[PDB]
Amino acid sequence: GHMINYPLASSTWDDLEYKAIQSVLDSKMFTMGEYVKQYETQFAKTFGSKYAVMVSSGSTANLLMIAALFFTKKPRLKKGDEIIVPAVSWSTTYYPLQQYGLRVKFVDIDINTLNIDIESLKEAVTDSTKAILTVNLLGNPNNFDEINKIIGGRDIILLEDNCESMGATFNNKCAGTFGLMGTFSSFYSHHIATMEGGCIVTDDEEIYHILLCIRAHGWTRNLPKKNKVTGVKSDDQFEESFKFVLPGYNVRPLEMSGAIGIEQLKKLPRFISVRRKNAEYFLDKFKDHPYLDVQQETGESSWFGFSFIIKKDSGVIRKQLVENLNSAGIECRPIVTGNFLKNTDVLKYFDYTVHNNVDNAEYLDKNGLFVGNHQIELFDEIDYLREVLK
Amino acid sequence: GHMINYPLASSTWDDLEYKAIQSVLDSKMFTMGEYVKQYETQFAKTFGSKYAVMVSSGSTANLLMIAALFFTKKPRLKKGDEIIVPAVSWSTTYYPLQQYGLRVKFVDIDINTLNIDIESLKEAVTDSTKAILTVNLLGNPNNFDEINKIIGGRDIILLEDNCESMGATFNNKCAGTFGLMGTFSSFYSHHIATMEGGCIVTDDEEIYHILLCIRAHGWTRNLPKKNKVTGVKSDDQFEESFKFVLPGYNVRPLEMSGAIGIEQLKKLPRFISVRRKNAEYFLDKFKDHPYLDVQQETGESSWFGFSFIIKKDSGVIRKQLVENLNSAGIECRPIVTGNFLKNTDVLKYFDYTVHNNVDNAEYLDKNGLFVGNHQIELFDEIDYLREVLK
Ligand SMILES: Cc1ncc(COP(=O)(O)O)c(CNC(CCC(=O)O)C(=O)O)c1O
Ligand SMILES: Cc1ncc(COP(=O)(O)O)c(CNC(CCC(=O)O)C(=O)O)c1O
Ligand SMILES: [Mg+2]
Repeated sequence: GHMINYPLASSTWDDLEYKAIQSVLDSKMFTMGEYVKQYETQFAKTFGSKYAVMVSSGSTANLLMIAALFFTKKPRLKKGDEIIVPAVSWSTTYYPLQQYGLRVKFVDIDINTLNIDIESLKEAVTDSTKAILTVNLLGNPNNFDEINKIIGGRDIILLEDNCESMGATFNNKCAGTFGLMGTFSSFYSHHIATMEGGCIVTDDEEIYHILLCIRAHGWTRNLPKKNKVTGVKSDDQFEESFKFVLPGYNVRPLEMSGAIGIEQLKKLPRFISVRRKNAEYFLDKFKDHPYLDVQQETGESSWFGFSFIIKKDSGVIRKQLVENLNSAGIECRPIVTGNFLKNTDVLKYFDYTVHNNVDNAEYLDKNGLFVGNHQIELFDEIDYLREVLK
Repeated sequence: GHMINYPLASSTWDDLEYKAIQSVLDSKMFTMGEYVKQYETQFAKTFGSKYAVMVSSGSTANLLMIAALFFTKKPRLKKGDEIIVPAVSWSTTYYPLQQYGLRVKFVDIDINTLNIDIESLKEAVTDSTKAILTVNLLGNPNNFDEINKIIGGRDIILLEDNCESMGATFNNKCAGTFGLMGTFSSFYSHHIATMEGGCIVTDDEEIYHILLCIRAHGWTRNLPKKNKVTGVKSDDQFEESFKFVLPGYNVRPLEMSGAIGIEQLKKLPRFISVRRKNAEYFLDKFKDHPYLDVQQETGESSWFGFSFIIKKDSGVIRKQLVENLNSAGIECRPIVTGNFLKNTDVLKYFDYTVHNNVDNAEYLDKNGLFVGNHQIELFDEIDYLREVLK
């Protein structure tokens, strides 16, 4: 089976977005400008954060997020610092840690939530832990309350990779706003899509400043006269426009993406709505499934897609399932990357350690799968899927 | 709101580019794909390189260019390794060196060509030198023949930042193809423009493959069955498609840029021809300027723009010239960034050293200025310029 009728991805666009590109074309201004800024403003508003910075991708968002910590007047991070992460996530969640010389401490996930295992996190955290980098998997937010209990008020930075859970909420607060900084992705087929695109949110003005700076050449052009980076900008452009203060990058997003994001954000409430209705329907259909477990929701998940974990001693073979789905026209993939720890070749480059074991991650790596969720009603696709997975 | 008699920049697009953008819309495939691939083939073919890798910007081309060196089966670079660079260039030429923990050795420029001072280089090179990162300034190529004499068999890697000199040639050879790798930029107002964009060229297959991997998640999806990173790609999709082997990034370009890029390459030759003809005229007008020195051409420059250095013992103050230019409706700027070494703040982060001195760079910093060159005839503009600069 190779004929796909129930795909993982689909378009979130309509006329409005095409018109938006048009507006850009007419403007003949393609470099990051007005729209990006407007986009950022609404973005922060939408999620309930003070600041938001748009970047080229969710991956680059992650990059700047980590980097930023090295540049505070009083650097918040230092080479060799210990950072805790879950064993399951996207590759670019981990790379920047390596690229910045951090010591990475891996923590197993919770088999029901798919998020970091709270119990293990409990023990994993020590006096050496400088930061915790959480990942809201597949739309499901982490239990921040519990996380917070662990920190117990210490000076441990909390960070969030919210690339898969835009719109998710916990305790009424938007996922991605819990940490010092939160990242998002607007890549094709995410809660929203801007072709390629990412964002970083924060309530910290210094960090905010740093970001603006590191996003583009390490210059002061995007900074305000009075800023937390250089204090006060010289009034001499010949000089001013040509000074570099931080070792940054060029990860500016395109104006087009910004203009598109604007249209997309307006639709967000509806997208979340549909996705959630679909999930409700799904949970109901798969409630007592004989050999598959579904993701256990925390707070209000933005249900990026649907995960399945073959029940222990169910004798079910992932391979057949997959075959079966495909033959039926259902597209499927591993749960993200599966157990990240399997990537031995890339790990060679990391300075890392594993807390305890990553048993659950290993199980998932072998018995997990996932099908798409859309901002479109999938009742019928769901009935069929249930039919197939008998 | 403009009111410019002589702009630094201009658009290089016509209906063709707009047409290309339309074509992509219609295709509904916005993520890097066919167009990008077509572009790369055309690109390599155009400059005489075996391979080309399109990236999100010239800046990221640079980044990947440095990074790739650490991933060869037999790593070409390691932390602490010494790399030589000229004192004048864009900030993104430098950051990656810092980001990879290399030991930076700044070398002064030649006040005439504006490129690295060949004589100092000779002196700067030691057995500790691992690589030389050259920069082709403002369209002017370096004298590779001499540099080559300098390397004299030794195992020193030659690199090129060709972001300002697309189209330049030396000894019948295209700038960017001299070093193991070469970087290019297609940002607004370059020789070609794709909104944002970069490219890396190479004749090395292993490097080529490394680049393919790190550009996009450090995965294998863009790698051939038989490739130099993993050797042979599994046939199992649910597995092979989710494997990470190198710590890269997500610096993919948009399918759109590649589409635009395709059209731009065709126009490239004329663009170059027009700029060179402008240069020819400019030179005749300024060749014997009483107080201004012009750029000394090496090989066949692609004349990115027109540089001027106030002659020593002239009694002419830069500040006053700028004022005049400006009141005259003539846009001017510093030569690139000027003396990079003046950037004390950002230097704090570097492991660097300065060979001898950067007197030339310091001179240029206080005495140089730059005016635009375009792919449109500027006869009248040049005349006016000469009039203002009486
Ligand atoms: C946990 C996590 N972090 C970061 C990212 C990435 O953001 P971005 O894609 O804009 O770099 C993703 C999404 N991962 C992917 C991989 C697919 C792809 O980018 O081709 C996604 O955005 O779909 C992710 O799931
Ligand atoms: C030597 C050199 N390296 C790298 C770059 C950068 O390529 P890119 O800009 O696509 O990241 C430039 C151009 N420098 C500038 C600064 C102006 C700007 O980016 O707004 C250019 O793109 O013209 C450069 O001159
Ligand atoms: Mg004319």
